[PDB]
Amino acid sequence: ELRVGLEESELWLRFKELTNEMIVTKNGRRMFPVLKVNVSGLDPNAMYSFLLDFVAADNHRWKYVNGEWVPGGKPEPQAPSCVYIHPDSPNFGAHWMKAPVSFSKVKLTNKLNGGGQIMLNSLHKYEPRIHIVRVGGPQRMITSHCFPETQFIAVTAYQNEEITALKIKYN
Ligand SMILES: CNC(=O)c1cccc2cc[nH]c12
Repeated sequence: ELRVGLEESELWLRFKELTNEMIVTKNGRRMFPVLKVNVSGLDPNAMYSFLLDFVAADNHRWKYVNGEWVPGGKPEPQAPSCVYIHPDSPNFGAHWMKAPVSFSKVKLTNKLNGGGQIMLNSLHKYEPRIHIVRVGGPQRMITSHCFPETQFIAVTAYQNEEITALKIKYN
């Protein structure tokens, strides 16, 4: 089997416990913490592209009320984010397996934007997800992995100061 783990899941779990928030901006704000993925069971000599995207974990708009997050009362079906291609893509099994795969450069925006940046729906909750796409071979293949530990709400500003505190402590 191809095996796909989360690096620094303990760091991530400290945020999940509080309800994680990622800042989103006109031009795009990078993520903290950064999604880092351990990957074994690739073909060292095969070709893979690493895709990242962001599934609306539910169909609700969220709001900060009496110091806690709660869902609105009007679900819209959510489209998944556009895909961000890891820049080491495409690359050999052995590249992706030799060190953790960092998506340190992904930028999250809330605006109708040019390129690079991934536009998210403000105040919706997102599950990060990666697609390992085997390329070059005669048969294209996809393996997808979601990361519950890395769930967050897209915010223009931090609401829970406890999150802000953690973001500065571990940055
Ligand atoms: C119903 N609308 C949407 O699903 C939507 C809106 C704005 C940004 C994103 C990113 C992914 N989906 C989005």
